[PDB]
Amino acid sequence: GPVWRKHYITYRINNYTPDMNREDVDYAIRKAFQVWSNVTPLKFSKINTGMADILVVFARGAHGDFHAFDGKGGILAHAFGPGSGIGGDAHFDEDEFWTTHSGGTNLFLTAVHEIGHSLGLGHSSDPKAVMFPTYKYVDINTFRLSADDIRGIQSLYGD
Ligand SMILES: CCOc1ccc(-c2ccc(C(=O)C[C@H](CCN3C(=O)c4ccccc4C3=O)C(=O)O)cc2)cc1
Ligand SMILES: [Ca+2]
Ligand SMILES: [Ca+2]
Ligand SMILES: [Ca+2]
Ligand SMILES: [Zn+2]
Ligand SMILES: [Zn+2]
Repeated sequence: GPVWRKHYITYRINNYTPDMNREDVDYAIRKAFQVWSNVTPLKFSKINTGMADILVVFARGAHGDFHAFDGKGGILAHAFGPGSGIGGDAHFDEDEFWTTHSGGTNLFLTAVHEIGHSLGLGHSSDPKAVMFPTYKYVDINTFRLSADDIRGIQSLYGD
């Protein structure tokens, strides 16, 4: 339902999981945003200080937003749809072991999914869609949004 009422969107990574190298975390997030900017008019800018539309945070259990994480497994992360304050923010359960590839929960793939929510997309029934409600691992270098994912994000932002 909610949508960002602009095309220039900013994000900021509040903290970094010790699971990965700082650079790998920044890259995974940057790449996830580009997945969406590539098929819409949306342009994402990363800020290292100041307010951002989308705040990326790694945390375990209760972290202040009333939706406490649940330990290893189960919910891996969560995000809030477009809106002020908490709206748009993407949180990742530190109790998961974040990885660049298959050695655990893939940050890149998870981020693409969560940012979809940050942009206003809900869950699809299409098993091929990244917005499908259940996590799935695939070779990150050959990852591609499904036609359903594209249709959904373009009906919201065009292009
Ligand atoms: C080719 C790769 O395909 C993939 C497809 C799906 C996923 C994937 C990644 C993470 C998760 C989760 O951690 C579960 C998490 C649950 C909470 N959660 C939300 O934040 C949310 C926002 C908007 C609508 C519904 C929900 C919702 O149920 C949630 O649904 O965000 C679930 C699925 C990862 C990769
Ligand atoms: Ca969890
Ligand atoms: Ca926000
Ligand atoms: Ca961790
Ligand atoms: Zn949270
Ligand atoms: Zn989801």
